Formats: sequence, C-alpha cells, structure tokens
Amino acid sequence: MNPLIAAASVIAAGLAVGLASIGPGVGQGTAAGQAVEGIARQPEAEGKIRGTLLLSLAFMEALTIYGLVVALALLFANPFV
Amino acid sequence: MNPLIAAASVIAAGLAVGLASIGPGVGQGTAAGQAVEGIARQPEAEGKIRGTLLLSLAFMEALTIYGLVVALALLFANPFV
Amino acid sequence: MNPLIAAASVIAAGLAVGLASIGPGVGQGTAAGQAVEGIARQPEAEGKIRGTLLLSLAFMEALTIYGLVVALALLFANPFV
Amino acid sequence: MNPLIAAASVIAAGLAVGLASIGPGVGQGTAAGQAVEGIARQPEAEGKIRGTLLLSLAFMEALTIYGLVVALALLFANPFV
Amino acid sequence: MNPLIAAASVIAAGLAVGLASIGPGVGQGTAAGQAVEGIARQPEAEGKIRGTLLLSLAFMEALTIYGLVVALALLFANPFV
Amino acid sequence: MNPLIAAASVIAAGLAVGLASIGPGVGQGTAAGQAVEGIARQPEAEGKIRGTLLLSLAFMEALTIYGLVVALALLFANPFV
Amino acid sequence: MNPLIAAASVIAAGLAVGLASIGPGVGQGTAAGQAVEGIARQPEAEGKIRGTLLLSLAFMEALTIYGLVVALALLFANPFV
Amino acid sequence: MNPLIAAASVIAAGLAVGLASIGPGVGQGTAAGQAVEGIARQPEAEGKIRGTLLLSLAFMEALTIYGLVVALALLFANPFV
Amino acid sequence: MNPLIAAASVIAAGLAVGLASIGPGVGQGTAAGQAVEGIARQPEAEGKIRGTLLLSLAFMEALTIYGLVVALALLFANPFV
Amino acid sequence: MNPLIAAASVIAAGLAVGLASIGPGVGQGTAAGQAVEGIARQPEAEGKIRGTLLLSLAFMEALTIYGLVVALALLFANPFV
Amino acid sequence: MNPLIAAASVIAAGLAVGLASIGPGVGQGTAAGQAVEGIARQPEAEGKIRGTLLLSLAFMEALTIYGLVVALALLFANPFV
Amino acid sequence: MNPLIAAASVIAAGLAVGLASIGPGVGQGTAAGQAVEGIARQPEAEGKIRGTLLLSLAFMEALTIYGLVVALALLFANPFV
Amino acid sequence: MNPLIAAASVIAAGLAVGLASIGPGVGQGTAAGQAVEGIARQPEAEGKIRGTLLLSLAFMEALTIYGLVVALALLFANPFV
Amino acid sequence: MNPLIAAASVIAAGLAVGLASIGPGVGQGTAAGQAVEGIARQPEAEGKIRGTLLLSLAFMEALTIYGLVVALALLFANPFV
Repeated sequence: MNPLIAAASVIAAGLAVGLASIGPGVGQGTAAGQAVEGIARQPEAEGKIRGTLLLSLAFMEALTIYGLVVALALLFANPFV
Repeated sequence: MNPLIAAASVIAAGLAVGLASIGPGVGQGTAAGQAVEGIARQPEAEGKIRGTLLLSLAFMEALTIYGLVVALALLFANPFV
Repeated sequence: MNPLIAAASVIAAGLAVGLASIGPGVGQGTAAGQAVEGIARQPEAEGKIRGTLLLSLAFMEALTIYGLVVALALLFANPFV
Repeated sequence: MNPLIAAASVIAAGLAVGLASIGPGVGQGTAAGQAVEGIARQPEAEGKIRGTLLLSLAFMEALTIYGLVVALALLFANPFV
Repeated sequence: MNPLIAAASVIAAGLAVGLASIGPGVGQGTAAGQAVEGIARQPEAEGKIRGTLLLSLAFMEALTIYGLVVALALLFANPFV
Repeated sequence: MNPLIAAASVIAAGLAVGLASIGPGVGQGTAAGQAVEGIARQPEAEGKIRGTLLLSLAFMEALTIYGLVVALALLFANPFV
Repeated sequence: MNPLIAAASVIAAGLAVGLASIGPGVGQGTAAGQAVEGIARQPEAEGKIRGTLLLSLAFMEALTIYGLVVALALLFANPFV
Repeated sequence: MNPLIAAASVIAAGLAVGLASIGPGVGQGTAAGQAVEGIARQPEAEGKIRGTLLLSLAFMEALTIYGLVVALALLFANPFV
Repeated sequence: MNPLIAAASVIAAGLAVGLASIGPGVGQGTAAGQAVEGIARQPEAEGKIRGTLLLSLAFMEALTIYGLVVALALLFANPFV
Repeated sequence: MNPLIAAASVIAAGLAVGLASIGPGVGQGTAAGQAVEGIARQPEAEGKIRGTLLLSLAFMEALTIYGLVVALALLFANPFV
Repeated sequence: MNPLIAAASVIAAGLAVGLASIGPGVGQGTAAGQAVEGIARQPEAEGKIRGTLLLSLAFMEALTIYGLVVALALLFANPFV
Repeated sequence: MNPLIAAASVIAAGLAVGLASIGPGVGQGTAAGQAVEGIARQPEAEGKIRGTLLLSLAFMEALTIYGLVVALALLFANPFV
Repeated sequence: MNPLIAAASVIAAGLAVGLASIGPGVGQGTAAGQAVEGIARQPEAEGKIRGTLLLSLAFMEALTIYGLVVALALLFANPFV
Repeated sequence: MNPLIAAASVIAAGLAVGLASIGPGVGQGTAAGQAVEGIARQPEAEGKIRGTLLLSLAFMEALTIYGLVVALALLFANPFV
C-alpha cells in the first residue's frame, strides 16, 4: 500500500538514470571519435571542431540529465509518498 | 487500489524519460560525427555545417523532451492520483 | 477495478512516448549526418540539401508525435477513467 | 472483469503506436540520408530525387499511421467497452 | 470469462499492427535509399528505378497490411466476442 | 476455461502475422535496394534484374503469408473453439 | 485442463510460423540482393545466377515451411486435444 | 497435471522449430549471396561454386531439421503423454 | 508435481535444440560464403578451400549436435522420469 | 511493507549503476580508438587530440556517474527507508 | 520438493548446452571464413593456415564442451537428485 | 520479510557487477585494437599511443569499478539488512 | 526449502557456463580470423602471429573457465546444500 | 526464509560470472585481432604490439574477474546466509 508507492518510486529512479545513458553514451563516442579523427586530418581546424563537438556533447548530455532530474524528483521531491 | 495508480505513474515516468533518450542519443552522435568530419574536410563551410547540425539536434532533442514532458505530467500534473 | 484502468493508462502513456522516439531518433541522425557531409562536399547545394532534410525530419518527427498524441489522450482525454 | 477490457485496450493502444514507429523511423532516415547525399553529388537531379523520396516517405509513414489508427480505434471507437 | 476474450483480442490487435511495421519499415528505407542514390548516379534511369522501387514498396507495404487486416478483424469482425 | 482457448487463439493470431513480417520486411528491402542500384549501373539489364527481383519478392512474401494463413485459420477456421 | 492443451497448442502454432520467417526472411534478401547485383555486373551470367539463387531460395523457404508444418500439425492433426 | 505435460510439449515443439531457423536462415543467405557474387565474377567456376554452396546449405539445413525432428518427436513420439 | 519433471524435460529439450543452431547457423554461412568467394577468386585452390571448409563445418555442426544429444537424452533416456 | 522499500531500493541501485556503463563503455572505446588512430596518422597533433579526447571522456564518464550517484543515494541517503 | 530439483536440473541442462554454442558458433565461422580466404590468396600457406585454424577451432569448441559437460553432469551425475 | 531484503541485495550485487562490464569490455577492445594498429603503422609513436590508450582504459575501467563498489556495498556495507 | 537451494544452484550452474562462452566465443573467432589472414599475407611471421594468438586465446578461454569453475562449485562444492 | 537468501545468492553468483565475460570476451578478440594483423604488416614491431596488447588484455580480464570475485563472495563469504 504505502510501501508500494515508495518501492515503485526507487525502481523508477534506477530505470530513469540507468536507461538514459545508453543512447547518449554511444552518440557522444561517435561524435568525439570523428572529432579527433578530424583534428588529426586538419590540425589547424581544432578550434572549429572542438567548438562544434562541445555544442553536440551538451545536447547529448542533456538527454541523460532529463533522466537524472526525474530520478532525483522521484527520490527527493516525490509528490505521492 | 489508490496506491496502484501512483505506483504505476512513477514507473511510467521512469520508462518515459529513460527509453526516450536511446534513439535521439545515437542519432545526435551520428549527425555530430559527420558534422566535425565535414568541418575538418571543408573548414570554410563550418557556419553552414554548424547551422544545419543545430537544426537537426533540435529536432532530435524534441523527441526526448516529449518523454520528459509526459514524465513531469505523471509526477506533478497527474490527473488520476 | 477503477484503479486498474488508470494504472494501465499511465503505463501505456509511458510506453507510447518512450518507444516512439527509438526509430525516428536513429533515422533523424542518419539523415542529418549525410546532410552536413553533403554540405561539406558541395557547399553551393546547402539550400537544396537543407530543404530535403527539413521535409525528411518533419516526416520522422510526426512518427514520434503520434506516440505523444496517444500518451496525452491516455492522460488528459481518457474515455475509460 | 469490466475494467480488464478497458485496461487491456489502453495497453494495446500504447504498444500499437509505440512499436509502429521503430521500423519506419530507421527507414525514413536511411532514405532521406541517401537523398541529400545524392543531391550533393548531382544537384541537377534534386527534383527527381525529392519526388522519389516523398513517394518513399509516404509508404513508410503509412506503416506507422496503421498503428495510430488502431490506437485511436481502441481509445475512441472501442467495440468491446 | 467474456471479458478475457475481448481483453486478449485488443492486445492481439495492438501487437499485430505494432510488430508488422518493424521489418517493412527498415526494408522500404533500404530500397528507397538505393533508389535515390541510383537516380543521382544515373538520372536518365529515373523511370526504370521508380518503377522497380514502386513494385518493391507495394510488396513490403502488403506485409504490414496483413497485420492491419488481422487487427481490424480482431476489433470489428471478431468471431469469438 | 472455455474462454481461455479463444483468448489464446487471438493472441496466437496477432503474434503469427506480427512476427512473420520482420525477416521478409528487411529481406525484400535488401533485394529491392541492390535491384535499383543494379538498374542505375546497367540500365539495359532492367528486364533481367526486375525478373529475378520479382521471383525473390514472391519467395519472401510467401514466408509472411504462412503467418497470415495461420492467423486467419486461428480466427475463422479454429478447430478447438 | 482440457482447455489448457488447446490454448498451449494455438500459442505454439503462432510462435512456430511467426519465428520461422525471421532468419530465412533476412537470408533470402541477402542472396537475392547479391544475385541482382551480379546480373547488373555480368548480364550474360543471368541463367547461372538465377539457377544458383533459386536452389538457395528453396533451401531457405524449407526452413520456414518446417515451422508451417508444425503449426498445421498443432491445429489440424493435434494428438493431445 | 496430465494436461501440463501435453501443454509443455506443444510449446516446446513450437519453440524448437521456430528458433532453429534463425541462425541457418541468416547463414544460408550469406553463403548463397557470396556464391552468386562469385558466379558473376567468375562464370566458368559455377560448377565448383554451386558444389561447395550445396554442401554448405545441407550442413546448415540439418541444423534446423534437428529442431523439426525434436518437435515431431514431442508431438508424435512423446514418451511422457 | 509428478508431471512437473516431464513438463520441464520437454521444455528443456525444445530450448536445447532450438538455441543450439543460432551460432553455428550464422557461423557456417560466414565460412561457406568466404569459401565460394575464394573459389571464384582462385578456382585452382577449390580442393584446399573445400577441405578446410568441411573441417570447419564439422566443428560447427558438432556444437548443435551437443544440443540434439541432450534433447534426445531428455526425451528418450530421461533418468528423472 | 518496510522490507519491500529496502528490497526495491537495492534492486534499483544495482540496475542504476549496471545499466549506466553500457553506452558510455562503448562510446569511450569509439572515441579513444579514433584518438590513437589520429595520433598514429599525425603524431604532432597528440596534444590537440588528447585534449579533445579527455573533454569527451569526461562528458561520457559523467553519464555513468549519474547512475552511481542515484545508486549511492538509494543505499546511503534513502528518504523512504 | 523432490520433483523441483529434477525439474530445475533438466531446464539447467537445456540452457547450459543451448546457450554455450551461440558465441563459439559465430566465432568458428569468422575464423574458418578468413582461413579459406587466406588459402585462396596464398595457397602455399595452406599448412600454416590449417594448423592455426585447427588450434583456434579447438579453443572455441572447448567453450561449448564446458556447457555439454555441465548438462551431462546435471542429467547423469546429479549430486542433489 | 527479513530474508527478502538480503535476497534482493545479492541479486542486485550480481546484476551490478555483471552488467557493468558489457560496455567497457567492448569499448576497451575497440581502443586497444586501434592502438596496436596505430603502433604497427607508426612504431615511433608507441609512447604517445600507449599514453592516450592507458588514460582511456582507466576511464573505461572506472565505469565497471562503480558496479563493483555498489555490489561490494550491497554485500559487506548493507545498511538495510 | 531444502529443494529450493539445490533447484536454484543447478539453474545458476547452467546460466554460469552457458552465458560465459558468448563473448569469448565471438572474441576467439575475431582473433583467430585476423591471425590466419595475417599468416596468408606474411607467411614468414607465422611464429610471431601464432605466439600472440595463443596468448590471446588463453586470456579469452580463462573468461569462460571462471564460469565453469563457479558451475562446478555450485554442483560439487555447494556450501548451502 | 533461510532458503530464499541462499537460492537468491547462487542465482546472483551464476549471473555475476556469466554476464561478466560478454563484453571483455568481444573486446579481447577485437584487440588481439588487430594485434596479429599489425604483426603481419610490421613484424619488427612485435615487441611494441605484444606489450600494448598484454596491458589491454589485463584491463579487460580484470572486468570479468570483478564478476568472479562477487560470485566467490556470494558462495564462500556470504554475510546473509
């Protein structure tokens, strides 16, 4: 009853943060890999490449942070428990 | 009964935000990777490349935000609890 | 009974929006990646490339929006609860 | 009992629209990606390429719409509830 | 009892239409992608390419339509409910 | 009891037609893709290519039709209900 | 009891025919794809290519037919019901 | 009890034949694909290529037949029912 | 109770033979594919290629036969039923 | 009751840290691999390459650390137990 | 009770031998494929290639045999039944 | 009750350490593979390559160690049992 | 009770040895394949190649042996039964 | 009670060691494969290549050993049984 909501909440938190890193994890690697390959091919373009990569890493990091925010909400701002 | 709806809601929220980052995570990486590869090959085209990438990252970020919106609705604007 | 329908509805909503971004997420990345690669190779064709990409991103975004619409219907226009 | 049909219906709706975007999502991206690559290689063929792509996107969009139609039928034209 | 058949039927309908688009979704994208690549390489062959593609898209669309037909039968021509 | 057979039958039908399109879906796309690529490379061989493709599409379509036949048998020629 | 065997039988039939097309579906596509690619490269070898392909398609079709045979046996020659 | 053995047996039969075609399905396609590619490249070697392919197809077909044999044994030579 | 051992045994048999063909199926195809590609490239080496392939097919066939042996033992030499 | 929340919490912790390393694990490898490939091709660019890689590894490491933080919170800062 | 151990044992045996062939199956194919490719490219190196392949096939076969040994132990040398 | 927390804890520990090696396992291999390829291509760059690889291996090893730490905490610093 | 521990132990043993061969199976194949490819390209390097391969096969074999050791411990050195 | 903890512990041990070899198995193969390819291309660099590979194999072996350590702890240093 009262325990079920809390039990469901902690499971939801684990799933939220756990699953949220799978896509962005693979994606950040793909971006970063082509970035350093680009720098090796065109060292003078490091600034342009690093700038575009950082922008990209931020967009992908945000995806996982949405998962963290929900997990933290389920633990420390839970409106049902 | 009353606990089951809340329990289901928090699980649904975790799933919504967790699953929603898998595709866009991989996708943003693919786009970002070819972007920095393009910049390395054609540094003078950085502006055009960064512009088209940012447009693409926004479309893909939105996919995951739909998941976040539903999760936030299930937690803080729940119509059944 | 009455709780089961609501419980099923919130789970369905989470699944609907969560699953709906997997394909379009990967797809938008593939399209966007080849778009910026194309711009790097042929900067003069940016307009034609961006036009075709935007059309494609819209078709793929719609796929996930169908998921969002059903999720929002299950939460805020539920005909069974 | 009476709630089981409605509960099954909302789950079915979520699955129908959620799963239906996975294939067409990936597919539309593949098509759109080769389309913009083609335009970059042969800008004079934009019309032919855009025409064939649009035809293809429609065929793939329909696949997911079948899922949406069933989901909407399960929610708003349910013959068992 | 009477509810179980209806409950099973709506789940079956969702699965039928949902799963049926995964393969044809990916397939149509592969075909369409090589079609527009072919048009870019050989614009004079557009007619032959579009003809063969359309034939292929129809064969693949049919695969998913079999799923839709069964789903519609389970909802609106159910012989057990 | 009596409802279980009908309930199992509709689930079996959904699975049969749903799963049966996954392989042939991907396969038809692979075949069709190389077909249009071949036509672009060798337009004079369209007839030979279209002939072999049609034969191949039929073999792959049959795979999914076996699924449809079983589904239709489970719904409209069920020997247990 | 008596219903359980029939219920298990129809599920088994659906699984048998459904799963049996996944491998052969992908396989037939791979074979057919390289066949039409071969015809495009070497049109004079169409006969040899089509002959070897047909042999291959038969071997792969048989794999799925084993699934159909078991499904038909479970439905119409069931030794337990 | 008595029904459980028969129920388990039919499920086992479906799984046995269903799963047994996944690997050999993909494998036969890989072999057949490289065979027709080889014939296109070296038409004079058709006999040698077809001979080695047929040997390979037999070894892979046998893998799935082991599944069929067990399924047929579970249905028509069951020592427990 | 008493039926549980027999019920578990038939399920185990189905799983044993079903799963055992997945790896060797894919593997035999990979080996056979490169074998016929090798024969096309170097027809004079057919004997050496066929010899090494046959050795390899035997090692891979054995993997699945271990599954068949256990399945046959569970059905016809069961020490617990 | 009191045990269920603790039981759910430890499971959630395991899932959180376990799942959170899958994506970043693959991603860090992709980035690091292209980094050392880049250094081999352009040894003079080691500094630029190492700098961009380290930035990327930090972004990807953070993804998994979010999982660790939630796990540690569930164990040692649990607000429900 | 007494039946549960035997029931668990036969399931364990099926899983042990079934799962144990997946990796080695794919692996042996990869090794054998590059072996025959090598022989085609360098027929004079057949002896060296066959020797290294046989060593490799033995190491991979052993992986699956560990599964067979445990399965046979669970059936015919079970210390708990 | 008291056993459930301990039972959940040991399962969580197994999952934590088991799952945590999947990503970093694949990743470390990718990095190490390109490292030795780089050394072969540019032996004079061994030091730079080994330095960047070691940094990368540490970042990836840490991912799995987070899993080990949680597992060890669940076993030997469990705050709920 | 007493049967549950033994039942869990035999399942654990099957899983341990079954799952433990998946990675090392694929890995040994990758290593062995590049080894024989290397020998074909550089027959004079057979000794160096075979030596490094054997070292690698041992490291990968050990991974699966850890699984066998645990399985054998669960069967023949079980501390709970 | 006492049996549940022991039962959970042996399952956890099997999962821990079983799953822990999947990633490192694939990874070690990737590294070892490129190592022997490198030796074939640059036999004079064997020492440098073998050194970097061994370092890498150790890092990857450790990943699986963490799984073995937890499994051994669950069996022979269990703090709950």
